[PDB]
Formats: sequence, structure tokens, C-alpha cells
Amino acid sequence: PKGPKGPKGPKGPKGPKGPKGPKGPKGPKG
Amino acid sequence: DPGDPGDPGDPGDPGDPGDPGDPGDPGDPG
Amino acid sequence: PPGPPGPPGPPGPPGPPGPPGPPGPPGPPG
Repeated sequence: PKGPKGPKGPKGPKGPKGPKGPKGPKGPKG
Repeated sequence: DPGDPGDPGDPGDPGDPGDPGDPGDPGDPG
Repeated sequence: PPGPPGPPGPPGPPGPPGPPGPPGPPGPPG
């Protein structure tokens, strides 16, 4: 009544890159 | 006469970190 | 006789926010 079970599927695609970071603080003095 | 379906694939790899932020403004002149 | 292949795996997650930008240049000369 039966035959061989099918193979496992492939690994998924790489995720997208993250967003740019925020601006840095005003420079030192005194 | 056919066999059963095969199993799902594994998750994709993470995305890369975002770019560094913009430089801060100068300290007060002296 | 072969059963069908399994489905692809899902996408990877988005990458993290990039680092804060560098401090500004000094107010003092140097």
C-alpha cells in the first residue's frame, strides 16, 4: 500500500540588514 | 502506492548590523 | 513511488541598529 517518504526541504534565505545608528554627542571642552 | 510528504527546512541566517551614525558637532571654541 | 519534498525554511530576522556615531572634535586646540 506504500512507498518511500519524501526528502527534507532547503534552509531559508538570509535576513535583511539593520538600520543606521543615531548621531554622536557634542565634543568635549574645559 | 506513493509515500508521505517530506519535512520543512530550517530558518535562514540573521541580517548584518546597520551602519555607524554621523559624527557629533564640535566642542565650544577655546 | 517517492512522496513529495518538504517546503523551504523561513527568512532569517532583520539585523540590529548600527552603533551611535563618534563624539565631535574638542573645543580646545590640539
